[PDB]
Amino acid sequence: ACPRPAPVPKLLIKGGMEVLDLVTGPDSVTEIEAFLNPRMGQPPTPESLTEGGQYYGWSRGINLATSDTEDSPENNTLPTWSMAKLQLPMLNEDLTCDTLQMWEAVSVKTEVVGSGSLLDVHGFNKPTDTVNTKGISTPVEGSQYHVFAVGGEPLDLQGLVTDARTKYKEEGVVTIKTITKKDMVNKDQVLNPISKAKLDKDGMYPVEIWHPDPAKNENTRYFGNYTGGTTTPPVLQFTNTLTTVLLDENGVGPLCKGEGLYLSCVDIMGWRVTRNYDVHHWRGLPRYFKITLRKRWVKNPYPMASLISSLFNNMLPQVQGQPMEGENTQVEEVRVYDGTEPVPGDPDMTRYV
Amino acid sequence: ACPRPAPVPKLLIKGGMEVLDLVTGPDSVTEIEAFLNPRMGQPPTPESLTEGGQYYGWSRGINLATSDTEDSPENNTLPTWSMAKLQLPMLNEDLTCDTLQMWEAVSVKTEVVGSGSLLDVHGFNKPTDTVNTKGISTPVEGSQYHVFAVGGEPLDLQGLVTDARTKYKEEGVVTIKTITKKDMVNKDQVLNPISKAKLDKDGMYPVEIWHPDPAKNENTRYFGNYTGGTTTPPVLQFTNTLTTVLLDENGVGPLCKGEGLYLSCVDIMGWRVTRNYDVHHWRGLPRYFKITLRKRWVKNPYPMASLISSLFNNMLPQVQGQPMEGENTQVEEVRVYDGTEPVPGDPDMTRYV
Amino acid sequence: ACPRPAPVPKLLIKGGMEVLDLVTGPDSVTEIEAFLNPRMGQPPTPESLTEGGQYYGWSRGINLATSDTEDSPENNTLPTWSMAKLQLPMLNEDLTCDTLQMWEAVSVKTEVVGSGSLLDVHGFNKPTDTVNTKGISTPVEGSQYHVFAVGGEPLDLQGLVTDARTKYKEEGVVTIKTITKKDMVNKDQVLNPISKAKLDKDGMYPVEIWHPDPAKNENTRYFGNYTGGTTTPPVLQFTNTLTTVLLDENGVGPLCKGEGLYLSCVDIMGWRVTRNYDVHHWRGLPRYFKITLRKRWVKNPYPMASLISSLFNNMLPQVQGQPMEGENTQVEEVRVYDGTEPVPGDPDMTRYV
Amino acid sequence: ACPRPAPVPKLLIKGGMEVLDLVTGPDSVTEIEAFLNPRMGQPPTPESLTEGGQYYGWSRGINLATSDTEDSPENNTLPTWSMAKLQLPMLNEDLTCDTLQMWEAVSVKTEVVGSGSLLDVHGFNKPTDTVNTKGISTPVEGSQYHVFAVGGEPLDLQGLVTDARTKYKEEGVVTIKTITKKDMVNKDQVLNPISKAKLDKDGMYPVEIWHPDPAKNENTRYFGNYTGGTTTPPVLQFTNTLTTVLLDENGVGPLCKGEGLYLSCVDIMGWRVTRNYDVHHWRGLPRYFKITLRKRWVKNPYPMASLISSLFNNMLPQVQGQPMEGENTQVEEVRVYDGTEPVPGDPDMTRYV
Amino acid sequence: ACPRPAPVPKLLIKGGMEVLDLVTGPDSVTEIEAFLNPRMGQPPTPESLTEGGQYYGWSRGINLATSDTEDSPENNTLPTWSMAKLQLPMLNEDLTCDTLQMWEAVSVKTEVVGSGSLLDVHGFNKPTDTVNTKGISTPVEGSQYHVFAVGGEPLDLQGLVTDARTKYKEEGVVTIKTITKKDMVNKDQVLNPISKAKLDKDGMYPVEIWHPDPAKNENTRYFGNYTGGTTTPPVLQFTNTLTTVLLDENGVGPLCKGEGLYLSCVDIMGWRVTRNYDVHHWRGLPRYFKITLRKRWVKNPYPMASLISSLFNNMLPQVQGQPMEGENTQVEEVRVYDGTEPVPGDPDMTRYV
Repeated sequence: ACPRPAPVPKLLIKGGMEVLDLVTGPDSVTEIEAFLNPRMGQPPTPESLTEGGQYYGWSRGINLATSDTEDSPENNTLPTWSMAKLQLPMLNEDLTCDTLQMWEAVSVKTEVVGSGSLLDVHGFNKPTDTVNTKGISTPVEGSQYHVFAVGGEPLDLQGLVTDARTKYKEEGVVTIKTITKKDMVNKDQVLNPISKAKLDKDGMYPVEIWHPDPAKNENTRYFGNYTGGTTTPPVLQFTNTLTTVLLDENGVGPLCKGEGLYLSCVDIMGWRVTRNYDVHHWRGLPRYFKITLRKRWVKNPYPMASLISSLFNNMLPQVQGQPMEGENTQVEEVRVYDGTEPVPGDPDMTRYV
Repeated sequence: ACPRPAPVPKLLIKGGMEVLDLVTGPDSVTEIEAFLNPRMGQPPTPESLTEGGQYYGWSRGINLATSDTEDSPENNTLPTWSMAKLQLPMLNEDLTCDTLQMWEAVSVKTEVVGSGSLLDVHGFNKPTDTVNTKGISTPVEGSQYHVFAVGGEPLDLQGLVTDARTKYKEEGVVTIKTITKKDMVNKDQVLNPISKAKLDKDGMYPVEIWHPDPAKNENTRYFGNYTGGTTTPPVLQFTNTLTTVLLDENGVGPLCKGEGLYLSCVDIMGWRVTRNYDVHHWRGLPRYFKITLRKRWVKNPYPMASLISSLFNNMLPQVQGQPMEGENTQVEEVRVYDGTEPVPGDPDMTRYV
Repeated sequence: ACPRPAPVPKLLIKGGMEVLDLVTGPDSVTEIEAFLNPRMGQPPTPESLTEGGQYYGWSRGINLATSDTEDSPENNTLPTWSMAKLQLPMLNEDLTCDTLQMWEAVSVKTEVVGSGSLLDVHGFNKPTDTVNTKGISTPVEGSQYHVFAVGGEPLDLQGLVTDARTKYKEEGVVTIKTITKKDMVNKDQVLNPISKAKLDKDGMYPVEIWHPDPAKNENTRYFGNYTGGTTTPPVLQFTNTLTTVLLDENGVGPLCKGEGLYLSCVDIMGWRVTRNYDVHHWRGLPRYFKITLRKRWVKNPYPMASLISSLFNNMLPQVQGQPMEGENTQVEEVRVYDGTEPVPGDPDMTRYV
Repeated sequence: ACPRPAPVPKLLIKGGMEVLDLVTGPDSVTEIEAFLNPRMGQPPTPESLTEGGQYYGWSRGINLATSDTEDSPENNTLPTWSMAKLQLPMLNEDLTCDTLQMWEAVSVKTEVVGSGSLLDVHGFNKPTDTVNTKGISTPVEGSQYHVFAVGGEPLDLQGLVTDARTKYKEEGVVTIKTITKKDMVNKDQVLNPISKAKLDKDGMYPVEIWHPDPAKNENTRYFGNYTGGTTTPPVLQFTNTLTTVLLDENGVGPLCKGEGLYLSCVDIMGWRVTRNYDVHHWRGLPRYFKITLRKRWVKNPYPMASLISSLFNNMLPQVQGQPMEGENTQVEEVRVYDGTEPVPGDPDMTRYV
Repeated sequence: ACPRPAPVPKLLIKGGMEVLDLVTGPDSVTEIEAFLNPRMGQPPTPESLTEGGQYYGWSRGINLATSDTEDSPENNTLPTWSMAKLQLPMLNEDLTCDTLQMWEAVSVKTEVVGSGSLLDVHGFNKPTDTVNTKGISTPVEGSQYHVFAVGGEPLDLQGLVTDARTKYKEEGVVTIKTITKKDMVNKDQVLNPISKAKLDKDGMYPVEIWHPDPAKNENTRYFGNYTGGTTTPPVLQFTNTLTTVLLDENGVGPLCKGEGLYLSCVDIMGWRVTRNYDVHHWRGLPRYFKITLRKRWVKNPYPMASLISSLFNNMLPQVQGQPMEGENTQVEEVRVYDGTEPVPGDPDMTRYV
């Protein structure tokens, strides 16, 4: 006769990623909490706070062009994309009748951590009263750029730039020249459907060149917002409560291909103007992700018997041949016949213009 | 006994526009993804990045008037409308009993691509500390103007201007003088119901003269917003998820007349202040459209038998006659009798004032 | 067996106002599209663009006071209210048993036309770099004021002002002195319940004196917003889709008294700073209205037999008499007896304080 | 057979407050429209517009402190609260079985009247171009403070201040020293639960000292918003349509105690910078209230027989006695026994810490 | 036959915390109203308004760094977290069959008190016209930071900072060095999962170091928002009506562990620039909480019989042993067998990569 508490979801086990090595069942729900650190310029390797004052979390500087044509942005100056991949375990397969189980990111709680740290108004920055060098060491202000993305495959990026005459270093960074082995053209200033990439690496794709692709991303939900200016005050809101839903109009949400779950982010909060000159280090704050995923039965796309084709693709030679696909293709026409239609008149009659 | 995945819409075939040459059926749904590049000033033809530094994507300059009456805005300075037309295939006709099938833009996902590229703060622009020419090369700021429009027929535009004494070039651009062959009058500064146009051309209708017509556009859904100022920081938000619905209060949405689908856009993000003088090139970013359309049965409006009238309109001469329609019309009155009403008193009694 | 299209409202006839001369029925719905031009200062009569450069659409100037007491604002400087009245036809009357049919504004789509025209950044305005007189001719900025109102009777206005010592011209404009024949008092600086008016005229009621009356307007829905400042960037949004509903908590909406429908508006977008001095012409953009109205059966208020009273009011003389209504009224008390109540005690017992 | 109009609430009688002297019934609904004028500094008594230019509606000036300790804010400088009380009539009493009828503020439509009057940009204020004293006489800008409150009893206020060393005049204004007869302490700079008051007077409680009490107000719904700064452009929106609901989570809303209904407001719109020095008069606009109330049956709280206690409280002397309530109370303990509980163990066992 | 009023929740007793010593029942609801004062710099102990002018409620000053490496922020300069704990009474226990009753914060009404006090524009602050030292004593402006949190256990905090070379005092304040006994490293500039803390103390955790932990807080609902800049005008809104709900997706809300209820807050409203130099005291306003809680039956987690283990943990010695948990653990593997599975093949087959 004692009172019954209210039913809530039962927590089997908590811990680290090794917890996922437990075969739970078909109705289990996993909540993974991770975070991503801002990689904008200074790498995290020289750990000592004496090499430069430890700009980890900040950029190294900014040095304007010396003429119209001379632009060399010095990779440790460019804020870049942060990415991470959580490898989830394997699931069931039901090959006796085609189907397969795979993870499914159902929702996400994200939050930029460390807004209050910008209330550090001591320090050796440009003062608010420069005629006497007194007052307040101006806080972080300027252009802000907040993007995050949760997906089942790496973010597809598209290349846009300001003047395409910028000469980015050819090492330690990925630019449009690294992927399209030629130079950058004027069409890279607006939209070139050939300047595409993925977000495989981390800290190498600058955010001023590579933007999330609207056409491509299908297994990825990305949200973003940009706020320009020179003294635009930062604005942040954090909350323990409100959550984003990652489902789509069919009610699916990002299915984790392979088995990984890909998180991407960039959180640029403004600048910081030093004292001797007006050097303008960037600032970026980490982003906390909490992804709620479940297990969904899908249809196995690939005819795994095709591994014999792989066998037939291994023993058969690698052929050069003559171009039958692409630009100079030598295939005149291909027509597919399926049923029995009555004898037509003009056998090719379509859009009239 | 194996588990059944969840039903989703089945994807027949994907690819380019040639995919549309497949006779699908009455319940098929098409998703077309296109993009529009910003045409504001510099045309895309001189591809070399040496003619001027390749302002493709930017305007060429801005040169203020030399007196009150002297205004010659130099067509490669004026941002203009971008438009494109996707030609969809032909559909069924059911002329045995009047009706007809035609496409119907059901929804749209749009997104301005390339916001982060405005985080290029190196380069030879006006610095943030001009007394020493040091700091940051000021980013893009200023008046912004974001409009897009999805329709079944070209956007109808209306002409408004600042001072109507501006002398626009009479070549390569479409102004109020090109359409109303006379000059511009003072009523063109507020609203002239005769300064109307369509958006047939592309890159020729400047956005400072031709605004979307509120009275006319019936088969077109257009959304827009303007934000003035001189240093107004740009603001953009992009997202993979949220979508616009193009239906109206009857639940129809733009029916693609002819068979084309017309996309129009303009995305002005601000200015760019160079160093030698304060020349003020514009900036514009491309816009990605993804239109979801379906097939609707409508009523065939035109009595196609009227082609005989066309025959009767071809053999009969072209007559001059005396004005029977318009300004100097010579038709005194026209009355239409339909039924049998009782003998009235005063046979013309209407609004009393 | 052919497919049936979807039912939509049937369009009988379209055209101009003469279309309304067709006796439609009890379930017809009318959509009237009109526009209102901004009347702020310069009247539209001197059509030539040589009298001053044709400030139609703009104000003429602004000349600050010469001392604390000397204010003469020069009517062609003051932005004023725009109003228009569409005269709808007469409807049925059912006097055999008291009732009457009259129009009813059900909804409205409004839109300020001509936002992009403020992207005219050439021209002879104050430049953005005045130390060299170079850069951009500053665009329209400043205090903005957007009001519109759809009603069945003219807008009721209330008079407020800054210092009541301003001497407005006594011709061509309507001020608080024109309506309350005495001067302006200090109570006109906050709220005087006697400084009331209507919006009968057009272009004569300045918006800095006459504000929409909250107490009075019952058959009028007015919406407005003001945004002060000196360099506040303008902000506008236009859309083909979203519509306002003019119903009230009883579900009626403005019933067109008489038969007219009254539209009122004012759209002040900022200023324009010229070059020689800092003269500050205003700017205003036209507003497009599209009102959807229907026909409602109401109760005929007036006992039309009272026309005999009008007869009795015409033959009987015009009497001076002694004041029986108003300030010095000579009516001691009036009591109305209706039924049979029991003998009361103290026959006048009400709020005790 | 004639058509029936749609049912709406029937209007018995309209007019002034004397209308309320009509015994309507149990389902009648009253709509009272009033307004409140801004009382910020200059009182309304010297009506002539020659004493100072008639700052009615404005403050008189502002004179900064002469040292850290010397603050004397000169009552006609401080904006204060506006309040008014509408005395409603008496209602039924049903003392034969305890219950009582009283009014109940069900909803409210409020609106600040006179936004457009801030478009008075002539006049003798500080010009926008001070180096030549030309341009525009700067409009009203600055800190804004909009509060209103509808209740059944006067607003309860709480005292907060900036430096508690301010010496407010001891006449014509109500400060924390007037209510707590001692001086102001440092705890008055953050929150002192003893610096409480009501809003009985009008124009005497400055808004920089007395803020609406969150703990106390139970029969009062107050809404407010503050916007600081020095040149913050004002922003106002007025509308004929949208209304506030004054009910609470039980669906009651302010029951008018006694019989009065208390309206309170303050609407500070910014400053006004004069020319000779930078004197900074405030500006305030009136607020229009329209309260919709009804009649509710409640439970009569007081045992009106207690009037005999009042008799026993009148004939019995006024005793000094020894402190039995308060700070030095001499009541050791009070225990109330109600039923029959089993013999307990430790007879006082509560929160363990 | 007399009319029945509407049912509302019955108020048993009101007063202070001693009211909670009444054994109410299982369906009682408690509403506790408290407030938290801002602890930012100057402690409340030197009560006299002569030690410095009584900065209680403000910070003491701000003194910028003297070089890149020299930062000593002087604890009475740093705004810190405010926290309080309301100790609720004990509730029932039903140990005969495992379950237990405990409080549950169901909702909260919070409000920052004292916005209007920032309309104190006299006083000895930096004037608005410094070239003559005249005008208005500039009001509070700048970076603002509003956080509050209601929980059943103290807020878990995470350490982030600007340059980790800042030397905070090692007394009277809690920094990352006080909790991680070593120094601060570069990873403390972005995110170190080891720089965690709780909010046990009050006024000792500066808000520029300790931010609410997103990963940890489970029994705590925290809301916050930051707004940077140097002259960002403050913005506040207060209301008697609207309330926050503290439930979660299971409908539980913070269960008060132990028996306490923990409130935390920080409300930084900007700065204040004095006259002699540009010293920049902070400003903070108190926050009023009103928490509505109820009594919920939960499951008693701990096997209270484990007190014998405590006995066995008291008599058994304190062992040093060899590391079996942690970094250098000497436990090779642990496997748990539960049922009878068929003989497997490769007995360890998991995620393949």
